[PDB]
Amino acid sequence: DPTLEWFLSHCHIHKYPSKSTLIHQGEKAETLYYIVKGSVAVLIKDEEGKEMILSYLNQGDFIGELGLFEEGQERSAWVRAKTACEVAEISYKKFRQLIQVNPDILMRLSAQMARRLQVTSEKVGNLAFLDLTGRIAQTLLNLAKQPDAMTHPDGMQIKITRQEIGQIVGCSRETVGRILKMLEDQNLISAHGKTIVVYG
Amino acid sequence: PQTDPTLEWFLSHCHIHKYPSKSTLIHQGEKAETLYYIVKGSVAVLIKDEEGKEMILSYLNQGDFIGELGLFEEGQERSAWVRAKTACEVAEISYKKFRQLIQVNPDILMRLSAQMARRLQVTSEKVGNLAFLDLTGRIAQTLLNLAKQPDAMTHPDGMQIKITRQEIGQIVGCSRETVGRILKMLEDQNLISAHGKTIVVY
Ligand SMILES: Nc1ncnc2c1ncn2[C@@H]1O[C@@H]2COP(=O)(O)O[C@H]2[C@H]1O
Ligand SMILES: Nc1ncnc2c1ncn2[C@@H]1O[C@@H]2COP(=O)(O)O[C@H]2[C@H]1O
Ligand SMILES: Nc1ncnc2c1ncn2[C@@H]1O[C@@H]2COP(=O)(O)O[C@H]2[C@H]1O
Repeated sequence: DPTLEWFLSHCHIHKYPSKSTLIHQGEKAETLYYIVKGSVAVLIKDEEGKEMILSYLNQGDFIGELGLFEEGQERSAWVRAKTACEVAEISYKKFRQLIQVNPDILMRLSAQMARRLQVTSEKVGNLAFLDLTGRIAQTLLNLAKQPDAMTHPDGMQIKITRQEIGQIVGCSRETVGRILKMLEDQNLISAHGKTIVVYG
Repeated sequence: PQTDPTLEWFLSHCHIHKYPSKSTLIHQGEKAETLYYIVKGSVAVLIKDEEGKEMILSYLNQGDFIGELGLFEEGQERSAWVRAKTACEVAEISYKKFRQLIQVNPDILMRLSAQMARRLQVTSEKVGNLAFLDLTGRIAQTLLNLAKQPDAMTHPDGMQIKITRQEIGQIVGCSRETVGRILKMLEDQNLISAHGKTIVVY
């Protein structure tokens, strides 16, 4: 793909080990990012520093776009590396120059913003219409319907930690524990082992 | 003072239609094949649960593109209902013709994309409020947002606003009664005065 190679040729590309922070919320935004390899988590936090994952992003994804269209904006979220990453970066000023040469690069950025806005709106619906209990339930259902969920004699099976569920949903690992139990005891699931079994 | 030549050039390739107050301009699930633009008026963007309760995702106003999320990949559906809040003049262009404008002058894309940006900051802050803010703080914050805003008013004790307990409830996600309950107690902690659809934020 010649457009992405052209584009990458004006970026500078760096490695970020697993668990490092690429973008801090409140920081001034004057650069765009792009995932050559790996995956990051876009996350937000409350007062007690509890986190919610707005989105996993993966190779081929732009990051830090939101400040590109009016100056003086702050980073809106935390981006942390989920695996080891290679991350291309370019300034808003250079990027606006690439957009003039070949506006298709803006077209591919805007395609992702659109998708991201559909996906974030779906997540507002949930937080508005489901309570925490339901959101944990739904989350497990979703993991169990992913291509990588493996098969089980009595339903579907997935390996996730109370911790990833806590981040997906906005509560602690211990609160996840209490609620898995409540879920076990209404027979929605069976969480014997670090593996969970989901049903029907 | 708030139109310009790029817009007018854009607007002149559109069919510009007038919609009454309360008409829905876009239905969720519809094949997205057309871009809209609010030449005058304001709209609510809405989603629903299986039980037909409504959540207001956003208000949009004159200047604002609508119906843009299908633009970049074909075969998509509208992700939300968009409903006229006042009487509206709204422009429409097919995606295919709009892709063509973007080649003529990419600046049209930069204006749309700016707006998608601001939309995702706002929807992301909303995701934060619903996950982390309590109901009463969410209402407190909504009142503050309406009050800080033109369409708001002026008053001896602050700004004053017009909004029923139901639209409130649709913005924060709670019933009308609960809104009424929380408004009262917000009255008691000296934060507002509330006479029906009309509120004085201090
Ligand atoms: N709802 C979301 N989904 C995916 N990515 C997001 C979302 N909200 C913010 N981001 C990304 O995280 C970045 C944080 O820095 P910026 O706001 O500059 O740019 C932001 C977007 O790239
Ligand atoms: N979170 C949001 N904030 C503002 N506008 C939105 C949001 N989600 C959807 N929309 C608008 O609602 C429109 C519904 O149809 P589209 O998905 O074609 O285009 C959508 C966007 O313009
Ligand atoms: N838990 C909830 N989540 C989201 N929206 C709600 C909830 N309860 C009520 N609403 C919506 O917000 C509206 C506020 O006024 P009503 O109670 O008339 O109708 C309400 C619903 O349409």
